Amino acid sequence: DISTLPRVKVDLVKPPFVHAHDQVAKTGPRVVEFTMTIEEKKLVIDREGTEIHAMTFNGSVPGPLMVVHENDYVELRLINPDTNTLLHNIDFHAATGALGGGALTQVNPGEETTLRFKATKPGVFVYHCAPEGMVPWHVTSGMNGAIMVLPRDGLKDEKGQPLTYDKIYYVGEQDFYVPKDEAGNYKKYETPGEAYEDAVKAMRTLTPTHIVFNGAVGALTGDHALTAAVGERVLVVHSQANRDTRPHLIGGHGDYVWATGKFRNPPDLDQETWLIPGGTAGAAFYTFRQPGVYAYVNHNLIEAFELGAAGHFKVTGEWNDDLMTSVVKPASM
Amino acid sequence: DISTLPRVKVDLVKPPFVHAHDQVAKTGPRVVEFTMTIEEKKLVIDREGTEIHAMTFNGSVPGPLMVVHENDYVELRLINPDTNTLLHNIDFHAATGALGGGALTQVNPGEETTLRFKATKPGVFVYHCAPEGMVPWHVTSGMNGAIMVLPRDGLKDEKGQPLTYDKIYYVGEQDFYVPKDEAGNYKKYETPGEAYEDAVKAMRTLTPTHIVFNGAVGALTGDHALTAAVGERVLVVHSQANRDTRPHLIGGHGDYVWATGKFRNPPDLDQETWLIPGGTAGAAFYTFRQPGVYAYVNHNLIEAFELGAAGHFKVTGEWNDDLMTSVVKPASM
Amino acid sequence: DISTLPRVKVDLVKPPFVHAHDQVAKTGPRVVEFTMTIEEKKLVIDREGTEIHAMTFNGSVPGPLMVVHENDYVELRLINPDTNTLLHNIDFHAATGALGGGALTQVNPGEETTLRFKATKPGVFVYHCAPEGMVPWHVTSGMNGAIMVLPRDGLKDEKGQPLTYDKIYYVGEQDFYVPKDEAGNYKKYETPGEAYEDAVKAMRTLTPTHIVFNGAVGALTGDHALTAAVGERVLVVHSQANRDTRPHLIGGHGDYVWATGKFRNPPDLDQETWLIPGGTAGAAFYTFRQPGVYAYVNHNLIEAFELGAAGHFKVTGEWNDDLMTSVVKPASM
Ligand SMILES: O=N[O-]
Ligand SMILES: O=N[O-]
Ligand SMILES: O=N[O-]
Ligand SMILES: [Cu+2]
Ligand SMILES: [Cu+2]
Ligand SMILES: [Cu+2]
Ligand SMILES: [Cu+2]
Ligand SMILES: [Cu+2]
Ligand SMILES: [Cu+2]
Repeated sequence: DISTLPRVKVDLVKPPFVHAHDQVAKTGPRVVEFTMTIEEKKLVIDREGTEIHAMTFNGSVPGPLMVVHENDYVELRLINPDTNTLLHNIDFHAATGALGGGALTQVNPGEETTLRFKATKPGVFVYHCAPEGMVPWHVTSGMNGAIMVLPRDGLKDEKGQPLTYDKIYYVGEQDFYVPKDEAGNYKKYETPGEAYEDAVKAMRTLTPTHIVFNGAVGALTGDHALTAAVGERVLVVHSQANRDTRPHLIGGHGDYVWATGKFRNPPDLDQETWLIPGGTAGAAFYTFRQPGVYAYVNHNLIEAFELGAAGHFKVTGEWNDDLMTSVVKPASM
Repeated sequence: DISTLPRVKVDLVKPPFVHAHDQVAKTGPRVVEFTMTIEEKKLVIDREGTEIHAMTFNGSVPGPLMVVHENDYVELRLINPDTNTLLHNIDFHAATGALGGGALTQVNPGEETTLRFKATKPGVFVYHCAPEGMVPWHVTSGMNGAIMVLPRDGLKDEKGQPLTYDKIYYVGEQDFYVPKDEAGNYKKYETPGEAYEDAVKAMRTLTPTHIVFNGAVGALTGDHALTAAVGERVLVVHSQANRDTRPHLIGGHGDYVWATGKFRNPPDLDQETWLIPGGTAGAAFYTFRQPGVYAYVNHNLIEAFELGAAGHFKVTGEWNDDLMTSVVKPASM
Repeated sequence: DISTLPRVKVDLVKPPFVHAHDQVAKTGPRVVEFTMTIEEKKLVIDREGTEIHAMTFNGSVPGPLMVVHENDYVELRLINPDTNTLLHNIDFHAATGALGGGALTQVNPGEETTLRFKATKPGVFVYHCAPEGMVPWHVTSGMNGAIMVLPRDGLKDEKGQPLTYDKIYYVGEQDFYVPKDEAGNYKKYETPGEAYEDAVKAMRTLTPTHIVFNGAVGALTGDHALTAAVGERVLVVHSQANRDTRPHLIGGHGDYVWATGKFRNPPDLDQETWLIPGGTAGAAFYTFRQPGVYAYVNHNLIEAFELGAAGHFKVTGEWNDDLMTSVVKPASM
């Protein structure tokens, strides 16, 4: 009887950051309440000034990471303000029934709805907008995120022993298909409806123009680099709603990886690179052992370094010469 | 001594349906006999009327699913009637030797052959035509299917306990490369030989024009939707002979998934989406818990909803509000 | 104290062959010393005479396979002779820190460096050149290879029992993006710098022009076919530094496969085809049971048979009619 369970209201945070939560559940099952507001907005995605009409959950690409525990109830209030122009909804891959919620959450501008579902399966899952006849257009305009359903006793390794992360980050990888003129320049539009017909043609090539983390080329670099220290245990959650990716931490590894993201499965160990299929979220656990700059990339290196799928970690601490050292520095023969 | 084993003649059925068989073997090893007739035919693949010269096993794309048990002998009679125009053969990925049978099964129009092989490995496997110098052309004209080799004691879960399906369906996913004129319209040809030179150029782009289940856009929709009831255990076998796919059941999950399709391996649990590599068959097991319409898709959503890789399940039974419910229906703020 | 460990100098061999080594370690941890010389050179990659400016470790594409044991130290001397024109470095996916070594190994023409790192994780790993701002260009010009870190007690199966190979081969799969004129002919250049600007445009299409094993179309065919005998246990190591592949042995299987190549994980059994993600090395173990010619392919069959990703095995021994036999040879109906 859902009437009698405890409730908790959670306020979401902007990716790559994740809202506060407990790894090991301290309470019994709860109704966890979230609110998202849909926001259509112009977004600049590269250094040359390319602009698109992004379609967002809560103003970000990706939308925010939600965190609950197995057998919690997720109650989402979804608001589509009358400043928007399109119909939207939400499909949770974590949910059972009604196209993941999409059939029950159709809201025109000016409408809201509240959905509840039971988180019966632990893992990281994609959520995304999926309106009938316009699914890939909404998804590839940035209208996707992820939800994590932790086991009630937290993460465990391949031998059933506890794994505990010190930091968690969320990297949402987005494939964009920006329309082009005859010469190859990107087009601009005053409204999303205006872009629709060209967008469909651009999607059919199956060749993205940009592939980005956190909504833009270089978004997770410079001062927006991810941070950690030597000895810290980091969980990196990574989603791709539409297209396969192959993450890789340059200078590191995935010590424990759930590539398809479902925690009842034992993790893969010692991965250099792993495949996250389009429509899936994965998680990798790593303990940093060396300081410095790491790159975190889709290891199609054209996708990484030419089209934008590359971020950084800045890691502090002491260098360990036993793991690696320069015996003879670059010099003349 | 093969002379002394029992024999059984099996008559194949049209996909997505599967011929009758036992899950748990009731007899010892047998010689299981199948006959396939090759058929080159015009096929209409989309709603706009696009036409190709399909190359088929038994008149369908995909060719039919064969079902045997580990350590059975498969004896296939393969007939290439003189109404066809090309040389064909068959390569079973389930078989050991002679390029999977391809080197022993070359039949010109007007010829037949009979191959026997031992099913030494349990799993779902691709079979396809593979004539020397023309392999991708035959495969991508629809000349592929699958065979399932069940363990003698049936399917089992990750803990070694029996899994029993109530219904089984076969979804053969096909990538097509239809040649185009300068403006982008699809070309028509009077014969397959006539299409050959353009077909090779269209294949080299690596960009399909259509990706379909069961041979056509919308083939598994409307009245040809797959059916089940709440509480039924369904096995979905899925093959792709040429190209990676990532199936996903919208509103559901793969409770137990053998993504690369080999049953000596434990299944992956609770998958939202899984990768079936090109040249592979996979199987997913799901117990339906909610009624309604489900979509079954390749979760590259451009491939699904723009190029044709999308089917439906119509599921009957009672809605369960504990799993999902609309708390506040879409309405004005 | 590294001062006190034994050292051994290893001389590398040309792929697909692998330098001599022990499977089960006979000594304790050692410092294993390797030398590679960088070599920029013209390479002919197809039968039509297409030419590129390859960038190589030790004169081959791929660069040679290095073999060590878990907790050995790898000491690489890397030489960039003044006959070369570009800056190069090396990133080992096996290594921890400093972008896999890349930040410590930058050598201009005329320079050398020596790096040491500890092989803390068993598996097959990619290594590749990765100079800042030019990473995909170097990688897709052929500047990648692999290293194998064997467990100290060798390979084991899914039940922890020893697996021992009789032969090992290394297949390095390379995606090339050769620039084209308006009509589709491949361009030639006098120097690598000269090709740079066109190369970047050709890479951005994400569509390779050639995909090859061992540096050329048909390189592992004819007299350069891989060899084995019925009853021999073969380990095939396969790397792709940039792009997903799906190997398959036509007429065989992967009896034990580490698709993502990390040996602390149990292998997958009985694979027909398996996915090696771009940026990864994998290994497959197979015991040959039938003689004859086998093809070893990327099972995107367009990539295999049109773009070049296809090699052969020539296997000697006696045919086994129990596994496969032609009951009725192709003949007239
Ligand atoms: O080793 N990273 O490309
Ligand atoms: O959740 N299906 O796209
Ligand atoms: O069965 N090989 O394509
Ligand atoms: Cu939307
Ligand atoms: Cu989805
Ligand atoms: Cu054929
Ligand atoms: Cu095949
Ligand atoms: Cu280089
Ligand atoms: Cu790398």
